Amino acid sequence: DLFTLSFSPDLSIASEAEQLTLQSKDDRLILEHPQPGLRTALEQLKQGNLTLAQLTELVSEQDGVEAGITFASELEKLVDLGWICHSVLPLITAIPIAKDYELNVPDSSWQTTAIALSRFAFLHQDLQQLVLESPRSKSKLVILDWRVGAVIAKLAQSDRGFIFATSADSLLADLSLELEELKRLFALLIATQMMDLEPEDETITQWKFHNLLFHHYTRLLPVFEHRDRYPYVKPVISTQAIPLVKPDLTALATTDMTLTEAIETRRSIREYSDQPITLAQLGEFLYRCARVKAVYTLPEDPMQVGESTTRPYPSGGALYELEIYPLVHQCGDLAAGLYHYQPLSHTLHPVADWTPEVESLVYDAWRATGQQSIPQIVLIITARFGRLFWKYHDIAYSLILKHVGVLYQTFYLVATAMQLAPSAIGAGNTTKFCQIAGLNPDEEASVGEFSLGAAKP
Amino acid sequence: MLDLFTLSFSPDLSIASEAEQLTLQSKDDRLILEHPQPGLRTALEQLKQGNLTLAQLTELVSEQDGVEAGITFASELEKLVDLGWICHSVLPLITAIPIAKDYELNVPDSSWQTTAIALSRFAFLHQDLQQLVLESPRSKSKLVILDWRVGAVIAKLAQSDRGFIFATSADSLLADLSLELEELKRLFALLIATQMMDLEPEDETITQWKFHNLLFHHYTRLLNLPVFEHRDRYPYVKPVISTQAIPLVKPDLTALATTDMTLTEAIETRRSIREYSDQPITLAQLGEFLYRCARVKAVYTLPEDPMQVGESTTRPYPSGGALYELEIYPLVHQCGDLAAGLYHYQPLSHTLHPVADWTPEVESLVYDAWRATGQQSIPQIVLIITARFGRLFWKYHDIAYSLILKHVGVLYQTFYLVATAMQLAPSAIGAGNTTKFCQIAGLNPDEEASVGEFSLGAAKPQQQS
Ligand SMILES: Cc1cc2nc3c(=O)[nH]c(=O)nc-3n(C[C@H](O)[C@H](O)[C@H](O)COP(=O)(O)O)c2cc1C
Ligand SMILES: Cc1cc2nc3c(=O)[nH]c(=O)nc-3n(C[C@H](O)[C@H](O)[C@H](O)COP(=O)(O)O)c2cc1C
Repeated sequence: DLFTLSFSPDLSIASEAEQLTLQSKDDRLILEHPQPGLRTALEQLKQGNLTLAQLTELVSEQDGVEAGITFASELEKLVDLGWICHSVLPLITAIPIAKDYELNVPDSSWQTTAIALSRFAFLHQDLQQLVLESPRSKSKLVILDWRVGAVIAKLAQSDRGFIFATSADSLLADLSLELEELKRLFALLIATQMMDLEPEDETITQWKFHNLLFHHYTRLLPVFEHRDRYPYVKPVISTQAIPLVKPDLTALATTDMTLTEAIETRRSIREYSDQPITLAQLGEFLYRCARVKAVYTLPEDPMQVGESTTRPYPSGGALYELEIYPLVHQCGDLAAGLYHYQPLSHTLHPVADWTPEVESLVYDAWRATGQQSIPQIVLIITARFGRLFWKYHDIAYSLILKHVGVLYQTFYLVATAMQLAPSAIGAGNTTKFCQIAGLNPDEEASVGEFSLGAAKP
Repeated sequence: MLDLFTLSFSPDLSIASEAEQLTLQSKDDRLILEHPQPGLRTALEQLKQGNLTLAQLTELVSEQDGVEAGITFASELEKLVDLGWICHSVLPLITAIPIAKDYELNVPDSSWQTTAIALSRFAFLHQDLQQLVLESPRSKSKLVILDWRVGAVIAKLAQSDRGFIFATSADSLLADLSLELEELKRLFALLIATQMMDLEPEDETITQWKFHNLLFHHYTRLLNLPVFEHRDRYPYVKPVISTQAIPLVKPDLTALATTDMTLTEAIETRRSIREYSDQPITLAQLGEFLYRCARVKAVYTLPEDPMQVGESTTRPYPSGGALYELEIYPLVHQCGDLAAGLYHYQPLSHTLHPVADWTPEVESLVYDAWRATGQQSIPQIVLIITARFGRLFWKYHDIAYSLILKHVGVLYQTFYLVATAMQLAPSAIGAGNTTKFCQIAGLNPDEEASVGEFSLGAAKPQQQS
């Protein structure tokens, strides 16, 4: 009914003696002794030349009408699972990217109604194809003919109200497209949620493109090839090393504030004592929150991770990709500047001294925290992306941000148990930070911030 | 270079013309010219129109104010290029618009024509206002596509193999589309100068990034106060979903303040536990757990917020802007005094509310959690965390969703530590299908959606000595 059907590229088709197996990651379909007409039709689906009506004829022609009716019936189950692509050749191919899949071809009325390309639709290069995608679609459209890119260019260039009945004459003149191809193309674009039929929205207005795209893509064995580039702790930045104090955790296991007290007492504190936080306090704080407790090689892993660490917080895949850079404006036995915390040696390493660039990071934290007392220490959290990205496809960055939160709450509770003044910070300029430190922004970048000062009695 | 392209003022720039002064104005910078001479004024007007070259603009100034004034004009104009005030165009094809200060366009060496190149994987086309725009998180420019023939060129570039060499492949582009070789060379020079092309066709530590991750990172890691206009639509707690309400137990927190596990013990003992006891977690345990982690402790109106937030709550975890946009849906496969199904936790009344009973759809959410935690024991309870986006999006521009995800983490660690103090079996779950969940519950995915998951069962006691 209107499109050429074909199998998803994600689908694999193991053909053998006696059996035919159709296979995705999720689902498996075995056909034992499939009849010639059905086999012929399954081959033409792999080619992609044909309509449902034509595929049904192939089955019936050899296996009879009941077999063909069964085939069409059972084939729409596979459409639901996202196994069937719909194409308008030679222009475009819709590929499902989700289960529970459906294409409602719209009413003829669309031709006289004002429409527009969705503000969430975008074109980009996927592998060796141009693809049209949207966080609002269950499909990605592979652009086969460059003349489709010309059509989208004109749609985006049009005014708010593009009406196909009055504006299609331009598209058909300059580009050598027939009216029936162009009508089928628009029907697919509407069916795959790339078009707006109401130019107005209601609770979709509130979303920004980059947020909805990220949410969509993250809410659906690999080898650690670059293990030597992204080791379990970062290679030392500076030859200067300031050793930090180590508290007696066995003593604290019985002496420390209770978990219930820590949770119920926890506040964000932005006003500080005149006496800055001490180096001894910073040292105890970091040991309790972020140290390397052990180093182990997992004896089995086929992913070839090599060495990994255990730390005082949980972390997706283990791996522990975050680093901590204490930016010191005021501290006990510490000159002002940017440091890097080294969690295995339990040491600080100077990264940069107090310049105008480093001061503006402290100003941003101060401004972000309501201008309610000059920061003493700001902990800038960074992520070494290569430590995690190899393992996680689309969810790596969403894991990282949940790790920042995991760390924030750990900082909050330990700070509360030490009578320090904690506050998370929502924003920060990563390009400014990457420039101050030595960092390639693609390799490592700030993803979180946390202010820490001495609290008043 | 300013000679290879035609010049215009950024659309973000505004030009207040008055009897004796001329003011050029962005959000950041302000330039006042007192008694500017006719030739300079004429040239500044044509920059606002666009479509003239540096050479032509210099002629306009010189024609009326003399050659020295024109030389001065061209010299001083490259200061404005640095501030992001000047667009560079290859008419009638494309116009590069700066989106950042400290702006520079290094037109590449002729060598690019014989070198293998490719469109950046981070370059993307989308509809901005009434134009098609090419953008990248790796660029300081956005290119407005003026001619559809540029979209055809990009379509072919993306369709090409790893190694597209202009010297050997440009013949196709020039044949089918009516473009001249000099237009096409200028276009490619601009695309290279604005970071839309790769000259090392292989990358190094940029390969590892997926488009949606790099875009989100760049936009979230970069004025009058906003108003909470839809406060009534997004109140401090969600309106009750079901009439059935199962009340939950409330522990003595004053007693726990002294009797509970220490914070150090909780942190040092915390483990992810995926294997469970035969006895499922009880309703009394679930109730104590949620009270300690996620209840509304107080309701207050802030007496002088100008943002008109109205009522807000305090809870056992911190939250960006306060506001507390998250909800918790306990999905119960096995529990003490609770039939299997999906519930919603109500943090002010401290009650559970049935959302959906045990269907094949609800079972597949439990299967996904089981599969995600290694298939190491059937889940007992899975806590699905959701976000009511309108509670937060009004206040935060580009960072709202990154705050939400940090809140999920904040909650995960709170769940982990309390579970550890209660001797329960906790584990965070990295992924989950929001569409499937939104369908099972009653939810519009644009209004509210799952953003986190956490499994919780009864732990074994067990030994090792
Ligand atoms: C954000 C986040 C997501 C996680 N996702 C999963 C998951 O999908 N599956 C799983 O088995 N464990 C998950 N975990 C638990 C980690 O795998 C665990 O912290 C680590 O592998 C081992 O540390 P632990 O045993 O000290 O918790 C997650 C943890 C965090 C912080
Ligand atoms: C992810 C996150 C980001 C935050 N960002 C900021 C911030 O930018 N500025 C600020 O003053 N407080 C920030 N906070 C602290 C909250 O404002 C605070 O938790 C809440 O306003 C008051 O609750 P509390 O005093 O119990 O923490 C943040 C908290 C979290 C969890």
